[PDB]
Amino acid sequence: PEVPFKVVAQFPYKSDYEDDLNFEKDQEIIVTSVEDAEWYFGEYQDSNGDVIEGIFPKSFVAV
Repeated sequence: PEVPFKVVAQFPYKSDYEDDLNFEKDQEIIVTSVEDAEWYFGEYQDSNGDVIEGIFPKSFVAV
């Protein structure tokens, strides 16, 4: 799927890491890059309106 594209959190990703983008279930993200075969890089507008970005596994979302 040509970058960028849209994905939906199948499951909640949560971690202690800064580079990581964490999200809840159902969260619509925009993938602006494929890091490696297991990881994406995208973003979304959180509750408070701030953009938050970072990496997160492909298996946690569906295109």
